[PDB]
Amino acid sequence: CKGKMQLVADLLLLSSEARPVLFEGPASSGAGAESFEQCRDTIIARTKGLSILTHDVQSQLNMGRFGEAGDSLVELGDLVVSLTECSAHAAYLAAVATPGAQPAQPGLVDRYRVTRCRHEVEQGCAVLRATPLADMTPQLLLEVSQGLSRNLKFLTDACALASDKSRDRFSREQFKLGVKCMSTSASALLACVREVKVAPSELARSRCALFSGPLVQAVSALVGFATEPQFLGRAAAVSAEGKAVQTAILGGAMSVVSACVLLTQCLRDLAQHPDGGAKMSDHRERLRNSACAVSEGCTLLSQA
Amino acid sequence: HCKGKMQLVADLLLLSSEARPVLFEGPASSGAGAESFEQCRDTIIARTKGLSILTHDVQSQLNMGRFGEAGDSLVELGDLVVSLTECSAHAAYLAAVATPGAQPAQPGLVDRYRVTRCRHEVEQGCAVLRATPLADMTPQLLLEVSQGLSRNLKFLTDACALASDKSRDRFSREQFKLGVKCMSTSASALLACVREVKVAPSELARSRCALFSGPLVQAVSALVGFATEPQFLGRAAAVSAEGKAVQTAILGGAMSVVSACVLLTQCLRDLAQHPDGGAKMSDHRERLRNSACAVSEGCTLLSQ
Repeated sequence: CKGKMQLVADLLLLSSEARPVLFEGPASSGAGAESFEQCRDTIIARTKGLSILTHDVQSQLNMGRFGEAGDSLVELGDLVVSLTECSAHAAYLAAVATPGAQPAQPGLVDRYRVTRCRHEVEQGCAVLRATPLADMTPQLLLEVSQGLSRNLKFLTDACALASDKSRDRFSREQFKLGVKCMSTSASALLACVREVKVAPSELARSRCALFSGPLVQAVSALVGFATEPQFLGRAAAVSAEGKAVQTAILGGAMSVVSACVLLTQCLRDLAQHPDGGAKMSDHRERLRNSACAVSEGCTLLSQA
Repeated sequence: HCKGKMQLVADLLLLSSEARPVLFEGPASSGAGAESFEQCRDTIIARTKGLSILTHDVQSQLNMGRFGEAGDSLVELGDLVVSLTECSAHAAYLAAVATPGAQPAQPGLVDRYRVTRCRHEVEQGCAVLRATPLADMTPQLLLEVSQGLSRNLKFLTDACALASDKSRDRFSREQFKLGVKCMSTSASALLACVREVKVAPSELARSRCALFSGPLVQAVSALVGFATEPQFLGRAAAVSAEGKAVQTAILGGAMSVVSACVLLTQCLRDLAQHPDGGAKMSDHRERLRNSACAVSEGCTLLSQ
C-alpha cells in the first residue's frame, strides 16, 4: 500500500517532466484566450497552492500517512502542470507584447495538446498491456477506459475543427477518414475492456492487448497527418528583447519544475526505509528549492 | 530491365508457392469448398499437364532470351502450382476421411488457411507500399496493390460477417462486427492516401501512405487473431493410422512437386545474370526432371 506511493512519485514525475516540451523551442500561445495579467495571477495562485501542497505532502509522509501523501503528490503534479502551461503562455504573451512582434499563427490543430493525447492513449494501452489479470480490477479498467474516452473526445473535436479549417479536398476528407478509423478502433478495444471486466480471463486480457495496436496506430497516423508541415502554421516573429523576456520566464518555470522533480524523487527516496531515513535533509532541501524556484518565477513575471 | 522484371516474379512466385505449404504441415482438414475426390484428382491431372507445358514454355522462353514471356509463364506456373497444392491437400483430406473409422473435421467460424493467406497478403501489400521509392510508385503498381488489398479485405469482411452470424456468443458476435468496421475504415483511410500519391506524387504523400499502413495491418491482425481463438477453431478430422498414412503419401507427393518447382524457380533465377556465359544450364534442366518425377509421385499416391 506504500507501493501505491512509489507509483505516484513516478507517473507524476513523468507527467511533469513531459510538460517541458513547452520550455524548449519557439514561441507560441500555450493556451486558449487569456491575457498576461490574469495568467500571472493564475501562476501566483499555483505557487500558493504549491507551498501548501509541499508542506502537506511533507508532513503527511513524516506522519506515515502514505495514502494521503500520494493524492497530495497527484495534486502537486497537476498543479505544476498547470503552472508550466500558464508560464509558457505568459512567456508568449510577454514576447509578442514587445514592439516589433508579429503574433503566432495557429495550425489546424494544437500540436502540444494532440501530442499529449497521443502520449496518454499510448500510456493507457500500455497500462492495459502490462497489468496482470487479478490486478485488472473493475475500477482500473474503468479509469483506463475513461482516460481513453477523454483523449479520443479531444482528438475527435480537434480533427473536426481541422477538417473544417482545411481548404484542400484530400486533407478535408483524410481528417474524417482518420477520425472514423480512430473511433472504430476505440470501440473495438473498449468492448474488450468491458469483457475482461465482466468476464476476466487470460484470453480476454490478451485480447485487450490484441486490440490495442489498431487504436495506437490509428491515433498515431491521425496525429502524424495532422502535424504535417503545411498544417503547422507559424511561430511568432519577435525581436531579441521578446525572446529574452520569454527565456527568463521559461527559465523560472523550469526552475520550479526541476525543483519539484527533485522533491518527488526525494519523496520516493524515503519510501523504502522511512523509520531509518538516513536521508532526512535531502527531503527538506527541496521545499527550499521549490520555494526559491517559485521566487525566481515570480521575479521574472513582475519585471518583464 | 526486362530480365530485371524477372527477378521479381521468380521470387514472389517462390514465396507465393512456398507459403501455400501451410496445407502440407499439420492435421487433416478440408482444404476446399464442396468437391469430391475423383473430380479433385482430375483437376490435379489437368494441373500437372499444364505444369509440363509451362515448364517447357518458361524453359525455352528463357533460353531464347524472351524474358517478358518467361515472367508471365512463371506467374501462371505459380498460380497453377498453388491450385495443385490446394487440390492435393483437399484430396488428402477426402482420402483420409474415406477411411473406415474416420470422423470428419468440423469447421471453425472462419477458414483458417484463407484468412491466414489474406493477412499475409495485406501485410505484403502494405510492405510494398512502404518499401517502394517514389516514381517507382507507378500508376499501375498502386492500382495493383489497391485491388489486391481490396480483394483480401472483401474476403475478410465476408468471412467475418459469416463468423458473426455463426457465433453463439454475444460478445464474439459483436466483436466480429466491430473488428470489421475497424478494418474497413482503416482500409478506406489508406486507399485515399494511395489515390493521392497516385494523382499528386511526392515524398510527403508516400510517407503518408506508409503512415496510414499501420492501422490496417493492426486491424487485420487483430481481427484475424481474434477469429482464430482456440474456441472458434472447430476440430480437425479424427482418423486411424492408415488414413493418416494415406494423407501423408499425397501430401508428400504434392510437396515433392512444390519443392521441385521452387528449385526450378531458383534455377531460372540463377541464369538471369550471365546467360551468355552460364555453365549451369544443367541445374536448370534438372528441375524439369525433378518436377516431372514429382508429378509422377503425386499421381502415383493418388491412385490408391
